[PDB]
Amino acid sequence: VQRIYLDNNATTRIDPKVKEIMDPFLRDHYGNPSSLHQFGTETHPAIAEALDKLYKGINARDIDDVIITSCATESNNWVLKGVYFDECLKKGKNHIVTTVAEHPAVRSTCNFLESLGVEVTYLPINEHGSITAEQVREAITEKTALVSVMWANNETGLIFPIEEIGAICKEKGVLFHTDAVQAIGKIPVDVLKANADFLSFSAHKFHGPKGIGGLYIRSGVGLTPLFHGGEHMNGRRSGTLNVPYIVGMGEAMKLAVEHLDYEKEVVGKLRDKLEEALLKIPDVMVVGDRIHRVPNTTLVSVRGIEGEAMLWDLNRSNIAASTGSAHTAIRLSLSRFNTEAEIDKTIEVFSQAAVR
Amino acid sequence: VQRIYLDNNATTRIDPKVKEIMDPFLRDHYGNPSSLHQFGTETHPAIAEALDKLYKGINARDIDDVIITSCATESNNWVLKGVYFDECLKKGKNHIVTTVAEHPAVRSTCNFLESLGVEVTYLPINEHGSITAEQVREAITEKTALVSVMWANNETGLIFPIEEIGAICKEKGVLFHTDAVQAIGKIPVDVLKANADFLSFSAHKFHGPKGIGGLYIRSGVGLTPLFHGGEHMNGRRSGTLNVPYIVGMGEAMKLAVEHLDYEKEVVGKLRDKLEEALLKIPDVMVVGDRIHRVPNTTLVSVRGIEGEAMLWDLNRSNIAASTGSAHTAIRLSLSRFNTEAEIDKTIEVFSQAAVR
Ligand SMILES: Cc1ncc(COP(=O)(O)O)c(/C=N/[C@H](C(=O)O)C(C)(C)S)c1O
Ligand SMILES: Cc1ncc(COP(=O)(O)O)c(/C=N/[C@H](C(=O)O)C(C)(C)S)c1O
Ligand SMILES: [Cl-]
Ligand SMILES: [Cl-]
Repeated sequence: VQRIYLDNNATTRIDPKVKEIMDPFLRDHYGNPSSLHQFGTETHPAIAEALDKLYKGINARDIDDVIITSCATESNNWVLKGVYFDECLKKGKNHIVTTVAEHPAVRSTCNFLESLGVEVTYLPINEHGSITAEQVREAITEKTALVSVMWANNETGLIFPIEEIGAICKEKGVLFHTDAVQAIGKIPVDVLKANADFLSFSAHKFHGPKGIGGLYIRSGVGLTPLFHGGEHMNGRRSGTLNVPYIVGMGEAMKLAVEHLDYEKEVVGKLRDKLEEALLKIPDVMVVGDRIHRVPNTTLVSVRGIEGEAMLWDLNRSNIAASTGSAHTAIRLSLSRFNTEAEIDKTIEVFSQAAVR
Repeated sequence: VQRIYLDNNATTRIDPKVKEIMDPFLRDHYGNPSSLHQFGTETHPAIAEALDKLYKGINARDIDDVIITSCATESNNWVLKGVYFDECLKKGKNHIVTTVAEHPAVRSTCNFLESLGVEVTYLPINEHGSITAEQVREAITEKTALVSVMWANNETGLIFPIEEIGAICKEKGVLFHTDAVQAIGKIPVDVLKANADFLSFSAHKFHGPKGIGGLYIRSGVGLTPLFHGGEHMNGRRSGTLNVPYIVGMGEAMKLAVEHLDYEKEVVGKLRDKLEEALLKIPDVMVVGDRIHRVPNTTLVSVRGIEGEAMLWDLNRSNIAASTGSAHTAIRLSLSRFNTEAEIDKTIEVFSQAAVR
């Protein structure tokens, strides 16, 4: 069998250099970074270079934290539950603004915050398929604790106006969090440009293992731990370090940014080649704006064919894709690993499956 | 160089069968278990057998959860913060009882719960080096939400009276949590015998990777998520599955129990061989009871030599050990991998370092 992988917004294959760089921490360099003996101290240099690559990747500065969590889900839960006690209960600012595009755990966590009496404004998504920065302006009551807006949407591919929201946030003096999880590797990420207080990512969406992610925290800005115990990550997230994954995510991050041009030049081009052809066949439209999108994603609907049905069929010809809602549409999410071969084939296999 | 590893209460070497069983999930079986296509569905059987081994290892029953977390630290934070909203705020039972032996994150989390007005009784540790079940009895105000007692202590090796506390808890109708993290692999664990509502473990203390652990939850008993998003682990802990680690921890668990006799027969014997000799040289006593201890741990003090100083020196001769308080003492924590060779050598190297 020869399968075609087109589900990268949902997870990605660990890069071989990533797989390789981790291996020695699964073999012989197994000690606890916290221990003082040689087995501990050995791990130090490689953790440090890993972390370096992480800050380097998002343009964090030496005085900021990028804390290693066990996934973006953890990161996001930690921001929202954190600013709840720090700013909603204690500073009394009982409002958080966010969007409806936000992945479940963000929405879901907010939901639970309402259950404890938080006022949460869930910004509606427009016909262009986006949010506009001006919308965010409109919703910041000065008793607002936090704005949270995803950097790009995992369905549409659609990049939101993050740098602008950073401004609005700076100006209005409110805390800014962006879930960047579908931006890393797809387009450049600059926390500095973003006036982000808080930024989230998950390793597995840029060719690292599943089971690790990060939260960037701006220097000075504070966030009551979601994992108390305070023994690791300057006390901000206790619990023993996942050395292998950290070292991996480091490399993953590094490589992800190095391929940033290739993502735009080649992967985006492969996305347009796929999207062109598909769009040509009868009553098949792309959901949302086609202009401000991460390079690798396209979300198509075929009038009359349920998306769940299209996916089932595609699976049978060994092509892996997912569903985004619009009823439901097909989510085709490329990586640096797809070639034109696989694209051509996909267009063939799509079309034939369509008419049936 | 030929190094001797004696720090297993602080982390352990990933077993080669563990390392091996994971490898294909880092190579080619990389899909998201949640996806519906083949890349997702492939992972299913191996996750299932992994989970099987986990329940099998702690004697959980089909109707209980064993939820995959990203470490015991996560597990413990989740129990304590969970029962806080479920039983302290909502059912109004504003008391949690626990011990002073409990690892940091447990104590530390409780600490934060006091900051929100929880009444927490931190049971003192006796001269025998333990807790007595009767102590727990004494402290259960009927407005008590939870008792939390570690199964064995990570310093002394000392097993606490867990089955008895299970009784006391059942009788008094209060919620029971045991942090078992230093029991798995060292002695048999039975959640059933323990009338445990909640049980914690971390993979890396029994030859799995760091970065994964579990929380056992009894059927019916509920626990507001610490990771909202509700997409995974019957909604109880959202966030994408760390397939490799799960599959690994599975094997790790399996093997850990299979070696349970060998732990008692051989590793305990190696511990006594080491402990005997060390104890013989001038003014060196073992901290706490020597009788109800996990087989692999010994915690010695040498009057007049600081422990931190002994460790430094030992490190130089490529022997890795840690410190437990008593001022401070030496924590020597064996695994199934140590041989008599390494033990004899340790006694030599210890003694010589002592006189200096
Ligand atoms: C923007 C964004 N943020 C966080 C996540 C979750 O990553 P993780 O589950 O590994 O912590 C995701 C994962 N998204 C999956 C998807 O694209 O299908 C999910 C929405 C099912 S979690 C995401 O898209
Ligand atoms: C009983 C017990 N429970 C949980 C932990 C923490 O495991 P983890 O950091 O991997 O989540 C530990 C880890 N103990 C380390 C030790 O033995 O030195 C620690 C106390 C530094 S965290 C533990 O002993
Ligand atoms: Cl919290
Ligand atoms: Cl919570």
